[PDB]
Amino acid sequence: GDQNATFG
Amino acid sequence: ELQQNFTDNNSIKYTCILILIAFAFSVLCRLYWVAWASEFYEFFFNDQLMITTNDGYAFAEGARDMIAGFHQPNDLSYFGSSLSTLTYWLYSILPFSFESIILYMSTFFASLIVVPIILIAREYKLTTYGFIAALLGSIANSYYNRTMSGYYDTDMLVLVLPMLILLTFIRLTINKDIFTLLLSPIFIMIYLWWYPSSYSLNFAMIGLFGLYTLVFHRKEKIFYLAIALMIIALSMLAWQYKLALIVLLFAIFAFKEEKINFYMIWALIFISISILHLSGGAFMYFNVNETIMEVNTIDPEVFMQRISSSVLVFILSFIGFILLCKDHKSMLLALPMLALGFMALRAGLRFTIYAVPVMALGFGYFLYAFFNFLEKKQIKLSLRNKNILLILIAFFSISPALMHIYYYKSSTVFTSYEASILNDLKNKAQREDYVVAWWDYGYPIRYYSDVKTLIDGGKHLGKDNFFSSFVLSKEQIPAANMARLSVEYTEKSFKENYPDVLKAMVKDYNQTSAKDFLESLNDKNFKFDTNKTRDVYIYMPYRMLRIMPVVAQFANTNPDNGEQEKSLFFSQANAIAQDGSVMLDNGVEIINDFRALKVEGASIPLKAFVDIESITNGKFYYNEIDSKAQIYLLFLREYKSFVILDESLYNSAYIQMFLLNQYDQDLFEQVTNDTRAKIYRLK
Ligand SMILES: [Mg+2]
Ligand SMILES: [Mg+2]
Repeated sequence: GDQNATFG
Repeated sequence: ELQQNFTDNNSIKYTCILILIAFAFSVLCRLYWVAWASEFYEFFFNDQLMITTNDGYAFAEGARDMIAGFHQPNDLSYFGSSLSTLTYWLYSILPFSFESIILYMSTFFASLIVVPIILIAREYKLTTYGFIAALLGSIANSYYNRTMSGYYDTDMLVLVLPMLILLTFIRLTINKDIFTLLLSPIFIMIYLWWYPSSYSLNFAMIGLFGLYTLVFHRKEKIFYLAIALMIIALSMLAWQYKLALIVLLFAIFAFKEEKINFYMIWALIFISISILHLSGGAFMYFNVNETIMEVNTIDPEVFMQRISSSVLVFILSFIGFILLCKDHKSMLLALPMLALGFMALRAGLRFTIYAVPVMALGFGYFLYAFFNFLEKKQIKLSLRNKNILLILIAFFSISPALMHIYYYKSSTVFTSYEASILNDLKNKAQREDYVVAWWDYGYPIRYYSDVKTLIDGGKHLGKDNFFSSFVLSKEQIPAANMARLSVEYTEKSFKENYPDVLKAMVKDYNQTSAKDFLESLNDKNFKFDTNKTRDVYIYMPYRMLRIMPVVAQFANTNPDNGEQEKSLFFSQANAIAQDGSVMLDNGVEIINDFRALKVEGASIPLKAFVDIESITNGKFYYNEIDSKAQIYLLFLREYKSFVILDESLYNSAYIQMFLLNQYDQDLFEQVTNDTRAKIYRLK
């Protein structure tokens, strides 16, 4: 959740 | 041991033993996840656990480059960054390996907050309650999460610094001692150094501090001096003018006894705010904002949780904060940081953090508060009992955050396998070579390969994501064309300063629109008016599967008109049950011998079913069903995982070149091949 990533 | 009075003790020694315990504890806790992730091999590289947030490799990279001596031209490295700088100091000061520093830095630095917590508490003659507010505040969900032993991102002092600034404010309010004048404009500077964005937050805290000086202090001297020095610390003036101007404006005030009248101070204020002023104080693409994990929303349940790890405790803390305020006024000076946390609810998940430390002092106060009702509503309570009661109230309210930490077991940004694939990629590729991948990956790709990337977790607007989206989700050939043109034109943006790169390409290929340009990267025989400057790759790892929909959306969004081109039906899930009715997580079933799906009551014909048994080798069995349908079912036997595509995702360069291992050999070369990821290169 807390990460500068893509979803979803 | 237990019959002593701890409440009324506010001594140097005591305060520092409680700071020691609090801090040591806050570190022991960050440190279970290490006790857990070491017995797992997939989590190690260079003989040490790896980083836990994509963001981190941004700095890592940068710092590594700082350690070298230089970063390359026009590759987007964070050489000189706050965090990078500090890592590269502590690195050349310490006998520990980059990876282990990078690793535990978060753990160390973010445990410092435990300091201003109990210090401010102590200003209010409530140290021991501060100790508690800080045990809690150093563990609360949001905080832990953005500060694990793994989290090598700017977040490790994001709450330590303004929380220092605020104790500064308060100590000024109460003791009015001059050392504050040196500290707040120093802290305010460091904060501003080591996080460019704390700008607004600082502005705000200063505004407050001023309106507050006007109310509770419209007469006191030191105060306007302070507003002015803080305000000077805010603006953009070579560090030297700041340090200097501050120090002079300091000594003059300490040793000139009292002799300075309001008008000249209001001129310092006006002047300084003038410093502020002198400094500063059609083509449409899909939006990267309904896409970022870190900034997803919340059910107020988790809002509360995230902020305090327990709704009941949140309701206790809010109250404790209210009383604390309308019992002290200075605590009012925390409001901005409260508000930021709350801004979370409409702004983002990653903001709750801001409201932890404050809402912790609140909680602390409430205990004091409460233990008053007793002593003051006449309630003989001995010291053994009061202390047992405190210790239990405390362990009780903290344990939820403990639990959360136990249950909170991240993996790494990447696994060994992926890292080492990329490292291997380093020794094959040139430092100026571009790698096309998705933006989630760009940082790691870069730290591990020293290559250049098209888009990273920093450079990731719809406009920038468009290319990497396209190369990965459109058909093989045109993909292979983007790669080339997007990398070349991205390297040209660096001199000719294209405000819109795509538009650049367009105006540079005499095409009237953008669908005429893009429906034109199809024909394998493609004119090339723009030269080849470096070799281009494409990284296609298994991990990017769950995201294929989300990634495709961006190129699906026609740069000419915002509109989404196709339908996009996609989904990856696992098996749970079989009779031959197979249930899938998402509520989709597989029925009558792998021919039709029950997708919310709707039975659907499978245009086919592909059965992939060797991703590495290309070995699959294409089963043909209903020649006149649109939905493909895939099974990856090596990952026991099911996939569900539509024709165009079935034909996207990724599903084609990774899952099925088929690629036009006069366009690409399969540089790397692993069940975990592939890498191709343009010829
Ligand atoms: Mg971040
Ligand atoms: Mg580089």
